[PDB]
This record gives sequence, structure tokens and C-alpha cells, in this order.
Amino acid sequence: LPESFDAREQWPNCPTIKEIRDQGSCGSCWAFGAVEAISDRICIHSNVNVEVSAEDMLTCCGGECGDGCNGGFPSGAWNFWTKKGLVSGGLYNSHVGCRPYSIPPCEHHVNGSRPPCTGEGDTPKCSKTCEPGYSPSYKEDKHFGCSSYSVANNEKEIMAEIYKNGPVEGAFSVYSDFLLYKSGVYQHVSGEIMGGHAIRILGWGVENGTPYWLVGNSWNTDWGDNGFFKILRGQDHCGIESEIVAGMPCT
Ligand SMILES: *[C@]1(C(=O)N[C@H](C(=O)O)[C@@H](C)CC)O[C@@H]1C(=O)OCC
Repeated sequence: LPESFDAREQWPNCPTIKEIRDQGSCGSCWAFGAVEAISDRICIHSNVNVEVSAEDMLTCCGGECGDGCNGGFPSGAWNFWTKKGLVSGGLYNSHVGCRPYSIPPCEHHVNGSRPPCTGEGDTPKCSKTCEPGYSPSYKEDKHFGCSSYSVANNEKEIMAEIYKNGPVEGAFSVYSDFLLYKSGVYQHVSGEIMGGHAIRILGWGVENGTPYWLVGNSWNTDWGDNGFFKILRGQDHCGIESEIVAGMPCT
């Protein structure tokens, strides 16, 4: 395995890999980490480009994935992709795809032109229909995964998985000092626990002698490093290597 790897550079024909979304005022990170990596993998293993609907995952999976805007289970999300499939759907107000995200973007622990994010947000309804004007039908727009698995808490195995199959979904414990991240390799030193947070791991590298994971957050582009961040790799820091999940799309 190489010393560094950036899925964005390795798969130039898959622009979703470079995208950063906004989960809005809803605890749907579990769904976002999933549909983002799934979008990347559909492109990587089908060379078609599809903006997988965070809305479809968030609203229609149900108990198998947890509790919607109240938090969920990453592995459960990939299971939904293999069982019921996922339709397309872009950003809020984009009118792209079958079911675009219905929760407005907001400012995540930063100042900006958007309204500040609020912790309170309700899970939208599971509507098995597409926006007006879009074709095909909801049922016909479903993209299925043909496998859903969990990668071991093993740095090398995680790197190998990304290297061969593309970005994966992961999760780590968020402490308040992470909220103000701007650059460099994040290492937890202070702050109260904020809870678990699912994200998308798309690579790795070494900065100033510190090994790290290249991660895409779902708090828009004005948070962190253009929406991305780097976190210590190899020590299961904040549990970053303890909940890796992925899967492969059907042919
Ligand atoms: C992940 C989530 O969306 N968390 C919030 C966010 O704004 O990103 C806060 C609470 C984290 C600082 O409740 C979601 C989940 O499914 O967590 C378990 C992985």
C-alpha cells in the first residue's frame, strides 16, 4: 500500500468523491456517510454517475437503520441499499433526481450566510414517489447493493478496502474540540462528549510525520477544511477505525 491515497485523485471520473453535502438540522450523519460512499462506489464499479438520495435512506429505512434524524446504524444503512435499494436525489432545492434532500442547509459551528443549525429537526416522511417532472418512477429509479459488510478494526485492512473498492463509511466519538477544526491532523485533547458521528473516509496520508485518514464531513463546505478534515490514523483514535462499513453495488 502507498504512503498516501486520495480517492478523489485516483478516480477522476467520479465527481461525487469530491462532493461535500449538508445534513442540515437533523442527526442523519449515519445516512449521509452511507449514501455518499455508495454514490462513489456506484461510479467506481459501473464504468454511471448517481447522486444517491440521502432522503430515501433517511426516511424509508426505518427501525432497521435506527431512528432517522435521531441517529442511526451505519451497517443498517448499507443493508437497506441491498434490500430495498436507493433512488437518486441531490442537494436541497437542487431539483436533481427522484428525491432531493428536504432539509435546508445551515451553518455548522461556524458563521455564514445560512441560518445557524438547530439540533431539533424531525425525520421527513417516507414518500415512495419522485419529484414532479422526474423519470423514471420511484420503483424504477432504485439502485441496489449486492453486498453489505463490516471491515475489521485494522488499519491495513481498512486501507486495502478503500484502495481496492473506494470510500467507506466510518464513525467516531465527537468531543467539542473537533467542532472548531480548521486544518492539520485532528487529535482529541479536550471538550465534552457530543456523541457519535458517522462520516466518509476516502483516503489517507502523512502530515508532518503524523499518519491520518482523509475524511469528508456532512456539514457543508464552510466548516473545517472545505468540508473535509484529517484525523489521526492507526490508534483507533476516537474509535475512527472501530465502525467501518461498506458494500458493493450490483453489477
Ligand atoms: C450523527 C449526527 O448526525 N450527529 C450530529 C451532527 O450534527 O452531525 C451531532 C449530534 C454530532 C456532533 O446522530 C447521528 C448518528 O447516527 O450517530 C451515530 C453514528
